[PDB]
Amino acid sequence: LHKEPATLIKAIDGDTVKLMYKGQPMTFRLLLVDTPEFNEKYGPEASAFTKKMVENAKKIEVEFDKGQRTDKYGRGLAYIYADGKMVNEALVRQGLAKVAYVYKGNNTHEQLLRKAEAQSKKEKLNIWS
Ligand SMILES: Cc1cn([C@H]2C[C@H](OP(=O)(O)O)[C@@H](COP(=O)(O)O)O2)c(=O)[nH]c1=O
Ligand SMILES: [Ca+2]
Repeated sequence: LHKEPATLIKAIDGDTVKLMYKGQPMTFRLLLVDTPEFNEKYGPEASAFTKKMVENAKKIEVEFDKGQRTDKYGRGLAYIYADGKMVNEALVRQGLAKVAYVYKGNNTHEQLLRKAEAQSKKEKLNIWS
């Protein structure tokens, strides 16, 4: 897998963000995670978390997996990095997302995120409190 450049257009919620990718605006859905919706418990904190992560980053990168690169809603499916740190993994580590929507062939970082979820649960963070 490899990292490609992108720039923030707009923070949306915990697991979606608007980025410019090869010069085109695009909504990205974070692979392998599920944040609560804004109106749900920890939704606002998930949105705040992702928003600050991507807004403070001097360098956003997108990393496609080996499978489907856009979902049925036209959203990009990727791992998103903010100054080399994976937003997907950071949300799970902080208990602001659950490992989820694990589909065969788009699951390269599954065990890395499950390891983060195990530590978050151990610490009873946020969703696991
Ligand atoms: C994360 C992810 C979601 N999706 C689709 C499945 C879900 O379908 P449904 O809309 O039919 O429930 C939806 C979940 O996204 P959200 O959690 O953003 O709603 O997005 C994929 O198809 N591939 C993926 O990798
Ligand atoms: Ca969600």
